[PDB]
Amino acid sequence: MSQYLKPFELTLRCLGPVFIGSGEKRTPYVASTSMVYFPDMERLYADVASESFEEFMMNTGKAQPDERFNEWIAENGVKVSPKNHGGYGVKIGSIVPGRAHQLNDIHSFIKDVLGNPYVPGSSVKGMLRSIYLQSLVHQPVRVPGHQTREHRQYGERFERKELRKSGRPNTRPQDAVNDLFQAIRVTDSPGLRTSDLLICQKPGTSISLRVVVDTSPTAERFLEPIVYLGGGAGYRSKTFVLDAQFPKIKHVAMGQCELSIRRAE
Amino acid sequence: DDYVKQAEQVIRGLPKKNGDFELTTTQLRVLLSLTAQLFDEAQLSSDQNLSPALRDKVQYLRVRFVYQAGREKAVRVFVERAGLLDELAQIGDSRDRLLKFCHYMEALVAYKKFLDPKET
Amino acid sequence: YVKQAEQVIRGLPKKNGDFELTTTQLRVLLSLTAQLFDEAQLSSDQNLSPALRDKVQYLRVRFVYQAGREKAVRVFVERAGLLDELAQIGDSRDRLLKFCHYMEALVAYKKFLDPKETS
Amino acid sequence: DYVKQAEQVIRGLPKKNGDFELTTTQLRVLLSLTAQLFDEAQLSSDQNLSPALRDKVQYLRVRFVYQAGREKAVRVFVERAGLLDELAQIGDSRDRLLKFCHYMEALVAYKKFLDPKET
Amino acid sequence: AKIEITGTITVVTGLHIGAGDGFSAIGAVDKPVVRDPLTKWPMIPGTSLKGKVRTLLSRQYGADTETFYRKPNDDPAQIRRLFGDTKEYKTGRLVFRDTKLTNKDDLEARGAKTLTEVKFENAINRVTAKANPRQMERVIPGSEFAFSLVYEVSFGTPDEEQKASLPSSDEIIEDFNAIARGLKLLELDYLGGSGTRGYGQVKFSDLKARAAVGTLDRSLLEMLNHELAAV
Amino acid sequence: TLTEVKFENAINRVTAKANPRQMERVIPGSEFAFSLVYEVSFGTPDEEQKASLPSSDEIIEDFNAIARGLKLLELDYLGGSGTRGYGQVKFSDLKARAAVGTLDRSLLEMLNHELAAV
Repeated sequence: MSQYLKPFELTLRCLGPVFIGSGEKRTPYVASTSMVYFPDMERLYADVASESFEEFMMNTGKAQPDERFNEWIAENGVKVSPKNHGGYGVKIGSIVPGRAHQLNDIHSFIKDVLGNPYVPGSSVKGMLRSIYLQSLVHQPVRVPGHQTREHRQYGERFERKELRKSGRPNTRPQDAVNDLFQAIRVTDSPGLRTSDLLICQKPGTSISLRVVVDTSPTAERFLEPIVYLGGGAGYRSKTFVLDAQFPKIKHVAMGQCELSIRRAE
Repeated sequence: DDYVKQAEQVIRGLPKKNGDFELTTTQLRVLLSLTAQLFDEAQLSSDQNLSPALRDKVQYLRVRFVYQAGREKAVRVFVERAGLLDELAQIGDSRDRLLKFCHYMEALVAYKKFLDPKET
Repeated sequence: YVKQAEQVIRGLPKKNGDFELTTTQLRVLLSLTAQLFDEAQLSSDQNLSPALRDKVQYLRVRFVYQAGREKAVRVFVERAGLLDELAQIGDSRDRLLKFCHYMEALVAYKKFLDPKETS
Repeated sequence: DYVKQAEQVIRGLPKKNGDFELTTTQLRVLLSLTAQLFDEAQLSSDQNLSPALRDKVQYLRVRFVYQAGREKAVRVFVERAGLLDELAQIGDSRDRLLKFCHYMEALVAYKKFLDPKET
Repeated sequence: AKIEITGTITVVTGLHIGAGDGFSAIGAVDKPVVRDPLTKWPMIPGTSLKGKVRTLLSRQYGADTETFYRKPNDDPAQIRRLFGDTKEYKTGRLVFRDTKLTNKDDLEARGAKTLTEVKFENAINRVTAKANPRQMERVIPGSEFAFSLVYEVSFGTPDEEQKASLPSSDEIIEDFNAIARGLKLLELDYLGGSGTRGYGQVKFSDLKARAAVGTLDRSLLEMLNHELAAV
Repeated sequence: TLTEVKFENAINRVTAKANPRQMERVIPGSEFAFSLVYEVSFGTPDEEQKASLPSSDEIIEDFNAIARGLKLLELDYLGGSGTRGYGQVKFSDLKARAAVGTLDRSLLEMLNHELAAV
C-alpha cells in the first residue's frame, strides 16, 4: 500500500428491512393471497402473429388501484405462470390487510442492472456522517430557532467548525477542499439475490464493505454503534441533539443495523 | 415535417393548474434517456430499410411509454396530445420517421426547460 | 448588427462585481454555428438544400434548450434577439450568414470585456 | 502626424521581462488579411466604398476585438493606439482606409525595428 | 525497443469520468459522462488514467517528511524517467491510449440495456427542513473496455547533457515495480473522481506484455510480468 | 460537428485546485487518403560516384524502411499532447503501384510484401 493510507473494513448486518428511495415506483403487479407475480414485460408481445389486455394498459380512469388488473387477464387463453412466462416475485407476509386510517402500490429499492439490489455507498458514507460529529458533543449544542429557516440550521454552521481542518496556507477551511472527513473511502456494496427486500407497512442479511483511510490532504484516530439507518429510521437518527417544523400540536408539551470496529485486511 | 414548430404549442397544452408546472423534467429521465440509446445506432446502420433485429427494438420504448401512461396521468396526456403512441405504430416501417420522431421528441424538452428555473 | 453587440453588453448583470456568462456556457453553441455556416459558404445555390435547413432547425432546438440553463443565459438570448430572427432563416443563404456574423460579432465581445479581472 | 506618432506608442507599450511581450507572431491573422484588403482597396477606382467591401472593413473589425480579448498584450495595445476609433470613422471612403493600412504598416515596421528579432 | 503491455480492464462500480459541457447533452443530466463521439459509448480518457498514476505516486514513492511534491515537475527522477517534464526535455516512455467501450455486443445479452444509469442521490442539508435532489450519473459495472500501453527505450541516448541516458535491461524492472505500485492503489481507489461515493475500482485481467520491435531477454519479460500480474 | 472539444483538468497538490484545459481532436473514425511516390532514384551525386542508378536490390531494402517506417508509426503517435493517448493510427490498404516507369512484373508484387509486414 502507501504510507499515508491503510485499508479498513466494517460490519453491516441489517435486522430490520432496508429501504432507500430512488424516485422509482411500481404500478398496476398482482396483489393476491399467495403470489406477487413480477413478470417480464418483454414477453407479452410475442403472440402477435396479442391485444388481449395490452390496450387496457393505457386505459385507466376514476377507479381504485388493484381492483380488476389481475382477476381478468388470466381467464383468457393466455397461459400465464412462473417458468413459462418468467419474471420474479417478493411474497406477502402475514397481514392481507384490512386496516383503516388494501395494500396500495409499492416503492422501489435501488438495484444494479438486473434487479439485484445493494445498500448504497453514498448512504453508508452518509451514515457515518451522522456519527462522528454526532457522538462526542457530550454543553451539548442545540438547534435553536422558532421558524423552519432556523430550526435545523445548526447542522450546517457546526459542520464546518471542527470538521474542516486540513489547513493549507492558501485555501479557506470552510469549503470543499480543507475537509478531514475525506480520509476513509467508501466502496459501494455488491448486488444480491432478488427476494432480499420484503413488503413492509412503514432481515438478517450479510453486507460487507471496504473503507480506505487516508492521510494525504490532511496538511489515525478517525476510526474510533447500534444505530438505525437504511429505511424508516425515525425523527432522531439523522443528526445530533423534526416535529416543530411541520404543523403538529404535540410539540409544546424497521432498519436495525450494527457497527463495530473490525481491522481485517 | 415541420413538427419542431408543433412542439412550441403542444407544450402549452400541458394542464398546468397551480400556475406552476406539474410534468417537470425530473419524471422524464426514464423516457428521454432511453430514446437516445436506440437513436445512437439507428444512424449507424447504413441501410435505409431496417433489419428485423431493429424493428423489434423500438417496441420496448413503446411499452415503457404505456407503462408510464398507466403510471402517471401527466404522461397519459403528454402522449395523446403530441401523438407519440400514434406515431409509434408506423415507426416500424422505416427509420426516417424514427429519426423525425426523436427530432420531434428533443424539441419537447426545450420549451419545457425554457419555462423551468433549472438551478443547480 | 455589429453596433448592437456594444449595445447588448449595456444590459447584462454586472452589478455584483463580475460577469455571469462565459464562452464556456455557450461553448456547445459554437461547436454548431461555426460548423454550420462554413457549410453554407460552399453552397453554390442561393436557397438552402434540405440537408441543412434542418441543421439550422437543429440549432433552434439547442438554443432554447441552452436558454433553459441558469439565469446567465436568460438575459443573453433575449437581449440579443437570437431566436426572434432565427426562425426567419429557413429559405435563403444571405442573412443566415449575417445571423452567424452577428453572433460572431457578439461572442467576440460578451466574455471579452475583461474576464481576467472578471470586470 | 499619424506616420510618426506610431513610434512613441511602440515605445509606450512596456516590456519588463527583457523581451517584448507583444510578439510580431501575435498578429499573423490580423495582418494576413489586411494585406488582402489593401490589395483590392487600391484597385478600386471610386472614392466611396464598393458595396461588397464595407462589410470587409467590418469583418476585419471584429477580428481586432476578438484577438484583443484572446490575449492580454493585444488587450491593451489596440485601444492605446486606438484602432477601434480609426475603424469607427472609416466607413465613408478609402480616404481613411489607406491611412489605416499604413498606420498598421507604421506599427509593424516599428515593432520589427525596436526588437532584436532574429530571422 | 518498443514493448507493448496488452491488457483488459473491467469496472465494478459507477464511474463518472469527465463532465464538462456535454457533447450530445440532450438525454443526459447537467453532470454528463464522456463518450465516443462517433458512437456515444462511454470511453476512458488517457489523461486521467495518467492523471491518477502520477498523483497516487506522490505518497508511496515520496512525500516522506512534509514534502508536498507541490507541483508534479518536482517528482523524483524515476517519475521523470517514465512520464517526463520540462525539467529534462525527455519524451516520456509511458505512452497510454484512449480506451472506449468494447462489450456492446455482450452487455445487452447479460440483461443490461441502458448502457449508463442516473443513480439518484441525496444531499441532506439541514437548513429549512429539506433533502436536496441531485442526479449524478453512473456507468454499468458489467462493462469491459480494452487496455494497452507501450514502453519505449531510446538505446542510443534520450538526453543531451550526457551522451548516454539510455536504459539497458537493468532499469526496466524498477519501472515495472513502479508499474506494480503504480496500478496497485488504483485497484482499490477510484479510477475517476468525485470520491467518497463508491467509484471506479477496476480489475486488470490478462495484463501481459508483447515486444513490439527488437530482440529481448527471454527470461526478463516474463519476470517483468510478475509486477504486472500482482496488480 | 467534425471536431470535438475534449476537456482536461489541472490539479496542483498545494491546494487540489481545478484548472481546465481543452484539446480538440479529430473524430476517431476520420479516414484519410494516403499517397506517396517512390522512384528509381537515379543519383545526382556531389560524391564522385557519378550516374549511380539504384537497382531493385537497393529498392527492395527501402520497402522494409517503408515497412518499419510506418510499423512503429502505427504503434507510436502522430500528434501533440504527448504521451496521453492521442494519435493511435492504423495504416490500412497499403499498396505500391508503378505509376510511370519500366518496373518489371516480378518486383512490384514483392515490394507490397513489406507493406503487409507492419
